[PDB]
Amino acid sequence: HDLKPTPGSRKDRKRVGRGPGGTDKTAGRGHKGQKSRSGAGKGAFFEGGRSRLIARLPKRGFNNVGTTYEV
Amino acid sequence: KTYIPKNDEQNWVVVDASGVPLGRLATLIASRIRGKHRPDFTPNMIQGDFVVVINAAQVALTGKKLDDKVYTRYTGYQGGLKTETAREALSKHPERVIEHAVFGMLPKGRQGRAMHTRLKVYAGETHPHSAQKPQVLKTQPL
Amino acid sequence: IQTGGKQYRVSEGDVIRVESLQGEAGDKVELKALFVGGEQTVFGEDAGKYTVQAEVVEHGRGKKIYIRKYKSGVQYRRRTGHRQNFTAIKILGI
Amino acid sequence: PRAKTGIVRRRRHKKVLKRAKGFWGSRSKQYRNAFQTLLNAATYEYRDRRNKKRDFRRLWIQRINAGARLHGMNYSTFINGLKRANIDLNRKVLADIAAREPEAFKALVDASRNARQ
Amino acid sequence: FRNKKQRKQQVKLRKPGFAVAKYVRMSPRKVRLVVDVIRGKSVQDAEDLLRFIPRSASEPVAKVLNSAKANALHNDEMLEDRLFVKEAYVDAGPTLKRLIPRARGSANIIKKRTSHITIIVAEKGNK
Amino acid sequence: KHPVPKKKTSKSKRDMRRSHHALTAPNLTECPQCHGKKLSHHICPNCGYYDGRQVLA
RNA sequence: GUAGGGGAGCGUUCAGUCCGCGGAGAAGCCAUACCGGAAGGAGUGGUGGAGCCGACUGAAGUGCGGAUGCCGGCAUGAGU
RNA sequence: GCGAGAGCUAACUUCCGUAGCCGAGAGGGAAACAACCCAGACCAUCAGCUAAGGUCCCUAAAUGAUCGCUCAGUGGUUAA
RNA sequence: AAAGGUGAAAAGAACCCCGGGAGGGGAGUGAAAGAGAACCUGAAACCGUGGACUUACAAGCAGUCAUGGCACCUUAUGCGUGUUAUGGCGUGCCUAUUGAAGCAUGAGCCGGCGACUUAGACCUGACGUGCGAGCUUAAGUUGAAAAACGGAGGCGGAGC
Ligand SMILES: [Mg+2]
Ligand SMILES: [Mg+2]
Ligand SMILES: [Mg+2]
Ligand SMILES: [Mg+2]
Ligand SMILES: [Mg+2]
Ligand SMILES: [Mg+2]
Ligand SMILES: [Mg+2]
Ligand SMILES: [Mg+2]
Ligand SMILES: [Mg+2]
Ligand SMILES: [Mg+2]
Ligand SMILES: [Mg+2]
Ligand SMILES: [Mg+2]
Ligand SMILES: [Mg+2]
Ligand SMILES: [Mg+2]
Ligand SMILES: [Mg+2]
Ligand SMILES: [Mg+2]
Ligand SMILES: [Mg+2]
Ligand SMILES: [Mg+2]
Ligand SMILES: [Mg+2]
Ligand SMILES: [Mg+2]
Ligand SMILES: [Mg+2]
Ligand SMILES: [Mg+2]
Ligand SMILES: [Mg+2]
Ligand SMILES: [Mg+2]
Ligand SMILES: [Mg+2]
Ligand SMILES: [Mg+2]
Ligand SMILES: [Mg+2]
Ligand SMILES: [Mg+2]
Ligand SMILES: [Mg+2]
Ligand SMILES: [Mg+2]
Ligand SMILES: [Mg+2]
Ligand SMILES: [Mg+2]
Repeated sequence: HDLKPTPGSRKDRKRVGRGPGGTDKTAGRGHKGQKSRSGAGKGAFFEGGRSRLIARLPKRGFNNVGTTYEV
Repeated sequence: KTYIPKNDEQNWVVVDASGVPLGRLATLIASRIRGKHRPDFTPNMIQGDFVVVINAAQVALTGKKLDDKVYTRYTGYQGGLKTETAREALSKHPERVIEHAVFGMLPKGRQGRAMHTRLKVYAGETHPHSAQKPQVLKTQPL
Repeated sequence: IQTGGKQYRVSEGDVIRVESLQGEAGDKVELKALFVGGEQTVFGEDAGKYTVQAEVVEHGRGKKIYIRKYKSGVQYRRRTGHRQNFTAIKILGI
Repeated sequence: PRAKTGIVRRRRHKKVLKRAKGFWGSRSKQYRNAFQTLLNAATYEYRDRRNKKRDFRRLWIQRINAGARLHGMNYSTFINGLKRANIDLNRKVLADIAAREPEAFKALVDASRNARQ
Repeated sequence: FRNKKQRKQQVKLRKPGFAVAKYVRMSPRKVRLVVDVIRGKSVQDAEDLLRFIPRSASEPVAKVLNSAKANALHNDEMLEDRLFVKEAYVDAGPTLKRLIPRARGSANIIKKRTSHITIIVAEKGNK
Repeated sequence: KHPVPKKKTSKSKRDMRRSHHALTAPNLTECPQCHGKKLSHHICPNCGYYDGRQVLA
């Protein structure tokens, strides 16, 4: 029981909600939005509705493995 | 801290309204009633003096007003909003003009209402309060 | 008879709390008058010469008060505590 | 491990209900109306602190105005001739002089007027 | 004394002039209505007034006034010809809930209030 | 149709309503014979005495 | 000062550990004008009848006025 | 408010531009009044000077001073 | 579906009292019946009895703040506490909004339950730590009121 933890080596988490202190309401989320919603999937490469840079671009070459040399 | 007094006295006067504009005598008396001339003045006490008005019959109203000056007394009843010229009310019952005036110039809460009573209104030069020995107040702006 | 803002009015011999004057249990503080605490009456520079003395009496954390604020519709509610530090002073007027 | 409110809520609540007394109907007895009543009460406390600072000032003023006028002076003229002869009195005190101390107010008057002309 | 426990040991509670109609099948407010006339009156008076009050709760109320007078004279050695109604009141019992059908499908919780009627008799003298 | 009350009523008014429901006390007298207590203009219930006897003891 | 990011902390339980209390009375509950910058926390008095406070550290089902929220109790409407 | 367009040199109108304000702004004023005029509230004070705006009574403060106007209650709502 | 608790032990209340009873008031047992079988604590809404101060010319988001009255004196005779009269002042809360007292949403009241979490030996960051051109194990094995072993693989090492 003697001991103690390194200053700054354990940060107490965030429990969002709970008071006006505090993170009132909303929970970081603001007012409405698709973001507002308890639901998975959005995701991360989903820009706009749209068509992505990702698929707007030239697929060059292919994929060979090969012998790779150890430095 | 600041000095809250105690209401002894009960002090009386005689405003002679003979030949004075209504509004003016109206505020002179309204003020003597409210109390504001009492340096020990106090806002939740009705310190003010008692005012006896004589000759409310012979008040001065500046023309043409008494032929223009309406008084509107609504009655609850449709076609109620009845009228009255200042000369009408004056020949009828003049203390109800003076009363009416002074009463717009006093607070409209529990107090003010109660203060009304500190007004004694007559006409000619006669009052029945000779027992109250009223101090003949004047007409100035001081 | 003023003292950190507030004027005062003393007769002779009494308490009066003011604010954080310096020293501890029984210094000896003195102030220049604006007005005669009684007889004959004199005022101003004609009465600065006439002064008063007054010995300290105590150091003080006064009676509690809270500072609460509110604005509707925002969730703006603020709650703080406060005590104003005063010094107690015994009047010994010249 | 689970941790019921157990106790805390009753605590918070009572706190409010003990602030909450003298209050007319439900206000003094149901939590929600109580705490609520107190939100507004908050507003009124804050403002009315500075406010009373105004109101008293008003009171002192009307008493002095009176005083002045009791001889022949205006408030404004008295107080101005009491700025002129530099008689740097608080006005709270001036009220005090005015209503509890007669002949003193008399002198302060004669002074202000002198310095005025 | 010292301990609460010691006081418990020593004293015991005696109830002077008191009796209790427990669990009586009548609504509080009704029964109060009778009882408001008993209170503070020459205890025999109460026996008479309670013969000519025409409400239903006259009788359980009177029953409890004889009990009190009884308990007051016997168990407490008091003075009949100076005994009176020091206290009287009633509060709620466990109210007795049953269903009534109504128009169409709806139903209803109808509550048969009970009453704890209670009188305290006493000695009334002026000096 | 179907008028209901707008707001729940207070303990205060409600008990100002009840302000009259207060029972009036039988104004009684003692009955010259058997000696219980009779209602004025009725039969003293114990004996049966209105001036001689009627309903019986 | 709204959404928002940042900073320091108050309380709840379970847990490791120490200080330690308790039938001359634990927790819980009830009253109050004390203390802390605030979450809060102490003093004493009445309740109760067998358990518990405090410090440091760890882990959370960890703080409710709202959701026409859920369970339960009791009010209004009504002596209608 | 100033710039323009669509409108009917209509709108608590709409679509741009531009400054400030409310939004997210309490305080005084404009009777009342998100936007307007003054002004950006770290606590305490029964302390003092000012801003816009005011100073017969309600309601703090000149029923002020001098040179005038209108007599119509204009003031206290419009035009050829 | 909701359902739990007398006491240490039934020693479970002979017996007298009002009542048909129910219920209670004694007694007697017990440490306690401030445990008596509607039997541990007994919060709050909610209903009542008594008492203080108040209230029948008054206009109100029910508060605030100032003063007077009356009352009380166990953190308590002063910055008092309870209550009150008179004054000034003052548009419930939440959510939703360009803008809410809103005649816009929600809700009878009080309890109690009620919502930003967990997993992966994934990703990327901030704080910290241990070794540091080096850093590290996983499955498992053995022991296990403890942990140690386990290089198989992982990350760094050079880009284009
Ligand atoms: Mg945060
Ligand atoms: Mg929302
Ligand atoms: Mg949106
Ligand atoms: Mg508001
Ligand atoms: Mg100021
Ligand atoms: Mg014994
Ligand atoms: Mg059917
Ligand atoms: Mg522990
Ligand atoms: Mg525990
Ligand atoms: Mg709820
Ligand atoms: Mg509804
Ligand atoms: Mg009826
Ligand atoms: Mg009806
Ligand atoms: Mg009917
Ligand atoms: Mg639009
Ligand atoms: Mg917005
Ligand atoms: Mg503003
Ligand atoms: Mg404004
Ligand atoms: Mg205003
Ligand atoms: Mg507007
Ligand atoms: Mg100016
Ligand atoms: Mg004035
Ligand atoms: Mg029995
Ligand atoms: Mg009462
Ligand atoms: Mg009247
Ligand atoms: Mg009255
Ligand atoms: Mg909310
Ligand atoms: Mg809208
Ligand atoms: Mg409404
Ligand atoms: Mg609504
Ligand atoms: Mg909607
Ligand atoms: Mg690192």
